[PDB]
Amino acid sequence: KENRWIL
Amino acid sequence: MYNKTVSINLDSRCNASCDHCCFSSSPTSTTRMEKEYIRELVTEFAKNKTIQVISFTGGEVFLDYKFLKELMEIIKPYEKQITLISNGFWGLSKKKVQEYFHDMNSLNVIALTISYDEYHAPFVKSSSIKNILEHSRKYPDIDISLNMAVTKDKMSNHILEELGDSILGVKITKFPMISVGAAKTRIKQENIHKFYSLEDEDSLHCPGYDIVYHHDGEIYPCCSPAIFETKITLREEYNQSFERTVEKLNSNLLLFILRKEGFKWFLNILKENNKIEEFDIPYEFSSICGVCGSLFNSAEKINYFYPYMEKYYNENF
Ligand SMILES: Nc1ncnc2c1ncn2[C@@H]1O[C@H](CSCC[C@H](N)C(=O)O)[C@@H](O)[C@H]1O
Ligand code: SF4
Ligand code: SF4
Repeated sequence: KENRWIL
Repeated sequence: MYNKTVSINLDSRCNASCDHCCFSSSPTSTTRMEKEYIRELVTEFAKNKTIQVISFTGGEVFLDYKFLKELMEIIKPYEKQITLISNGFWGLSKKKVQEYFHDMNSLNVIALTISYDEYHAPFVKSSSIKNILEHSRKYPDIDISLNMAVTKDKMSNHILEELGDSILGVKITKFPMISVGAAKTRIKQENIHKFYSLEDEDSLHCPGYDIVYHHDGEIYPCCSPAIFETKITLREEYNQSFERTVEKLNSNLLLFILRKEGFKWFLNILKENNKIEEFDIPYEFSSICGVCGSLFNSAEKINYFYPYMEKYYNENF
């Protein structure tokens, strides 16, 4: 989810 | 808890200058941690017994490939898994694509995410993206994904069509914008999708924590574009160990209350005290992170919750 957006 | 993965944002410098960029990355971006400091961080993360995955982000991590391969080679003896995210500018040459995939396969890179959409299109040709996506077929152990950032006026409908059959078998996810960085000023807010509102609080929950050592020298509890404009930081000193970062994440009162009570705990305090307009909290949002960003993007905002969090601690523990 959004917690790993930029990865 | 939250100690099996870690991310490092290598630099804010990028070959592209996307109009939505949460970091406002560009070829002239100067915000970054020193190379020697990053080497020490990577060495510690590789020697750490609990970390399994180390992720690299930017900025554009393939811009200084020599440094990226050097960091991946520090990790190599320790056998940790690596993830990479890129704009795929290097895909222009099939020979470079061959070289990088061979390196990634031998350096335990388990996932590669390529970002391509109408915001990235002025800086990277479609053919570069196609080259990377086609060659990935030869490396089934590397998880390949295509991330497309869209707005109502720039839905990337023609971009997928022009990628042709290169996208066959690739996981594609189109996602809305977080109104942060260049998206705040270069995109009309009416073009950002609104999926959530202050009313449907029942679905307002943080997806989870993922530690990132960011290019501004700070440490963040997640990798969402929204967190980088908040004052929620896990760093207390220049030389801080991963054990201390994890202990700080696990003892942070605001993050504990956020995880356990959801955004409604903070939103109800502001509604009850008539501070929704004073804090400029938006009515609608593209994502749950948009609420997070606006609740905690200033020291005044965070400090406002302190007496309430203090009361919560006394009452519950
Ligand atoms: N304001 C924003 N809202 C949502 N996604 C954003 C954003 N700013 C950047 N992103 C997305 O976050 C991801 C990581 S940005 C840094 C990694 C790399 N240069 C890249 O482009 O992949 C990209 O997929 C990018 O489109
Ligand atoms: S979204 Fe990625 S490619 Fe675009 S400017 Fe930001 S860091 Fe660079
Ligand atoms: S809700 Fe906040 S803490 Fe959770 S992932 Fe989104 S930005 Fe990060």
